[PDB]
Amino acid sequence: MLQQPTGGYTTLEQFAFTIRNDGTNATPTQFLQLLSYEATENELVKKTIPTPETHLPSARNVPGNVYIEDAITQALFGISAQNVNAHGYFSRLSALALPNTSARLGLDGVIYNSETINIPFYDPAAVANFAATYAKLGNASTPRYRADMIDIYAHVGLELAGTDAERAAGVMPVKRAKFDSWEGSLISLSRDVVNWKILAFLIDLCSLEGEALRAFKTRNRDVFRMMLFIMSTAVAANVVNRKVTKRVDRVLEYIGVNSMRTAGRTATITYDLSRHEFAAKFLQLTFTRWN
Amino acid sequence: DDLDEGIRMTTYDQYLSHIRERLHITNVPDPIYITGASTPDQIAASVQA
Repeated sequence: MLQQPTGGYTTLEQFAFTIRNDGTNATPTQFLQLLSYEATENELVKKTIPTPETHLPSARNVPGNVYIEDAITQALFGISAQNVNAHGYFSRLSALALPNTSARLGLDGVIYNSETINIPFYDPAAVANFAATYAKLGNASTPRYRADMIDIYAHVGLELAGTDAERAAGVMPVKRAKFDSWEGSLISLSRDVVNWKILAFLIDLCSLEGEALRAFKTRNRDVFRMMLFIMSTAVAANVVNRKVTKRVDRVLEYIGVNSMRTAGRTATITYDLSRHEFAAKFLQLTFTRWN
Repeated sequence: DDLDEGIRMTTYDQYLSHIRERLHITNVPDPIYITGASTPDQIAASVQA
């Protein structure tokens, strides 16, 4: 029954987000330094983000317990081909949104009906606010509710590849980002970033207050710029790798502009139609909370 | 010593299974949390209820 000192569960060594590359294991901060980019002249301008709709879906009665956490990641950064998922037990979340409920949310990423014996879980009070915002992710494919899978991506590219000199004006030149690679590359970061404990992050966003939110956003603006990069190569138009003499570069076509089908096919992670609606519903919901 | 007295320790899981579902039948407010500060005054007064 862990608690947060307002440092948050992210101020802990229990679960930390680390990519493995370079023959040893490294933190996200060290990785991003390799991403160097130029310009190709198609101005990607920051639009406004429309507020979400308050209505929460109903968690249709369900016996047993689903791994609510699993699906959140298994859709966003899921590597292995994921079939249609617009359907599913994806809104049991809202059953935590009400005041007095007994249903608890454990560590590891499960949603128990009744707290059982020997299972460590997040604090029942700070998991409430996380739900009154993310249980709203249940209606991701209901017509007349789904977000728009175009404009948010403009917001995304201004984040992982936008030098501050640009974001302070709200406009930037479309970039083509290439870092140096190894073998599997793009697919390897996916099989890696999947098992990260995303819930250990999102809970902090909706609780931690201005004192420990300005400090929280400063140490974690990088764990965000990591699960935002992989989520981006699932959109880019090309992945062709340039060649030096012995070196290899993974030029990525157009980060921040959204096409409709993956450049990866075989080389990188791939999305599906049912997932395009999903990524837009996540990316929209999370940005208001972050920004 | 005496192999007795001192303080009585029990694991949280043993508490919830036997004690928590049984004191719950009666209309008594759930056991008070031990204070980070000192409350050697009301420790038994809130335990009295």
